[PDB]
Amino acid sequence: PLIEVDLLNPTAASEAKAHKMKRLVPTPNSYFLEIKCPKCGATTTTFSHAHRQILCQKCGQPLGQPTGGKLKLTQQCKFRIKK
Amino acid sequence: MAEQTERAYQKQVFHHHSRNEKGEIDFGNVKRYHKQIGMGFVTPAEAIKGTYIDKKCPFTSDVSIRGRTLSGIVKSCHMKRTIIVRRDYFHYVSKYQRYEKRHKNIAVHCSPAFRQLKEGDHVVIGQCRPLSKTVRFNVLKFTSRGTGDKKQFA
Amino acid sequence: KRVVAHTKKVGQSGKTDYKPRSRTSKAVHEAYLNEMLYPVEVAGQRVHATLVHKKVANSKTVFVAVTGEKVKFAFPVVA
Amino acid sequence: VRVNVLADALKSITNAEKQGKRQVMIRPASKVICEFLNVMMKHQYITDYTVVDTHRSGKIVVNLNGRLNKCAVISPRFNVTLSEFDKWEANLLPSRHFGALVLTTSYGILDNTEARAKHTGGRILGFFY
Amino acid sequence: GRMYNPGRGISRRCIPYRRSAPSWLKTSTLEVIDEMCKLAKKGIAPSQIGAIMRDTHGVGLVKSVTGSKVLRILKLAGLAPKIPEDLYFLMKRAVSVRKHLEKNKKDKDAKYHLILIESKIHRLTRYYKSAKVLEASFKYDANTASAIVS
RNA sequence: AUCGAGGACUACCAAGAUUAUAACGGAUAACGAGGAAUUGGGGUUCGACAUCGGAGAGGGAGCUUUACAGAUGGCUACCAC
RNA sequence: AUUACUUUGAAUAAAAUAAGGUGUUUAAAGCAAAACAUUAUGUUAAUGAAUAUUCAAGCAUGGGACAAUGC
RNA sequence: ACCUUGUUCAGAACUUAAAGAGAAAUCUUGAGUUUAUGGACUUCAGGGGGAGUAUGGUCACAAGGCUGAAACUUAAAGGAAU
Repeated sequence: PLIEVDLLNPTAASEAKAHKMKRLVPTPNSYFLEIKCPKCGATTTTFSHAHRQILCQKCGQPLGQPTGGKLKLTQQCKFRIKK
Repeated sequence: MAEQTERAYQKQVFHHHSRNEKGEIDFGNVKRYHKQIGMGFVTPAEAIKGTYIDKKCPFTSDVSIRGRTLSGIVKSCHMKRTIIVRRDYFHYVSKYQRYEKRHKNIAVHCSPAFRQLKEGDHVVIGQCRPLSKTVRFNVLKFTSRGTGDKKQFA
Repeated sequence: KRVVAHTKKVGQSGKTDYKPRSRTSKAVHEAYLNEMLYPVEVAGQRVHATLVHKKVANSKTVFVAVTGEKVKFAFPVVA
Repeated sequence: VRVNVLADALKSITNAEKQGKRQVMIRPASKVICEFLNVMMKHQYITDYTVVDTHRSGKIVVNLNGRLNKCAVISPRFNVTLSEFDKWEANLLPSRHFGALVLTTSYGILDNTEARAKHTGGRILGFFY
Repeated sequence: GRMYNPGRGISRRCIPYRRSAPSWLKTSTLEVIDEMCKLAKKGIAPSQIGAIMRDTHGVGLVKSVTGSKVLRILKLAGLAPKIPEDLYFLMKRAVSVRKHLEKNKKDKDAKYHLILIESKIHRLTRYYKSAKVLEASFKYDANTASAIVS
């Protein structure tokens, strides 16, 4: 670009827009989360971009469907980000 | 008993009878002659314990090891008591200021002391008197290397 | 406790000291740095080289704090 | 494929200065790349540089100040004897007072001036005006 | 770019800048090893074994927990397959294409891609022999691979 | 056998040796080198001929004397003079 | 641990090339002649250019950055 | 799903340039980073004809394909633009 920004201190917004690899220090866009079951109270921890059917550990209200890039959680499944 | 496979009787160059327990020359046996070659080369245990006979082995004969000393990789082990050693070196062409890869084959004599010597092994050779039309070197030590499903021993 | 072994160099002359790789200066200092920080975890590392009296000064700064090397531990500057 | 990382770095730096850019980024960092920059700093051709650690042979950011006309690497690093120095400078450098070669020697990576002082030759890396 | 066609994609994974296990992870190496051990006995590739742990057990990186890679773990337990996983899957595709080619003799694109696949096999087999993974007596043959791959 | 190593030659034994890093062949109006001409650097071309080494005495071949010769301003035989 | 690279050397026929001295009347040459001692005497037991080379190999030495075979 | 927008990855393209290059036409996802000449590797060319011809070798049922000169002749042949 003709106009140039600092290459050591990129903004929070600028790094978020960039590709997951083309950042200053590459970081994954994925995360680990747990899903409370609709059927029971147990929380099953799983990858954000899981590539298989996600079942509860108790039963199996299947909690997610793998769809080419991110888990398709059911509309009644609530999750939080595991930090 | 196993080394007497030729038409003549095989003897060492320096064959002498040992003394018996009573202190007199025992003509019923012959001492196994073994010498040590020079510049930092150890005599393999086979040249001491072994019963082979060779008149060109540097450890159990009167062949000397002279100044020239080289190294290489065993190429062929099909001929009896003889191997072919290949040396890979770089030749400098002055005009282009670049080296080019070259190779030369040296026919060297392999004594039966080195029994575990196969194709592809790294071998240190020394220069001796002409022992054949082309064989003018002798194997002094060898190190085994990786295998290629063709274990062609000497 | 960890030991940084001596190396052979090429012309050498001498012997080896059994270095595996866990006994390298890089690994030992990194192992000390991680173990020393423990609860804390290091997520950045930047080295700044500048001229000081005609000599280069590699100012290593362990960054994001969430042996013989002078380092400057600090948090994200703007995050 | 990336055969010479130093060639990639010096082409990035030269391209940045022709466009007047303030700072440039080099993705693969090496010891040799760092040594080449240190030689260029001692002659005050670049202000400074910083090295970020990405756990993957991290990146280098170099600050430029209107002074680096051209820094280029030299393909296969010829074995430069001490008597062949002035033959190389007469070919690669603009004059007898301006530029400096870079050589890798057993005493480190040094330019032609102090390698002559230390009385040692070696492979040639590159140059800069 | 790719080895055999002019395609150029950069679809990769991005390991985080944290070589240690995350704070929220509590399972020790004993559970990780045995869970991985049970999966190996079921006939699962090492690449798929790690994915199952990541998706189900939340162990996304095994080297961050146990300090050693999956293949090293499997070798210590002796459950590493004799034929390396990447080479095994390549010979599984060469067999499958060849079987289709027996009935469809006129398919000229399958003959081309079978040639590319077999060239890959001879590249991997040569490398693994220099790495001493495969004994020098190993050799890929069409009349033989149908049985071992099966 | 030779002054002597050695397939240099003989008897028996084995199947070996070289080759795309150019073997085996073909050409040279080719004796090799120190060197010579011209050259910013790199190079290109030449070297029968001062000096060092090799080979020859019209063509091969075989020998004598002697410490040294397969000698030819020594000998024998054949070919051309 | 070797090799390669690099720095110093060892050893290596002259002539030739470069180059040191020397008024062959200059010069190309030669390696002699003299400068002054008014020279037998004395410099003097006078000069011999250190004469340097020099590539591709070979031998030894200090360094291990860049490289190959490590194992 | 279809459609309108922000970001980003891959693909075939297009427009502008007082800039870079080139003999110019033009090129810009290069034909740029080259007398400030060196990122890695392979193939090909040496004025126009004779001529991809003759001969030799090899492949093919054949037409032909691959390799491939010399004698001689000639101050031009050719490229982009006004």
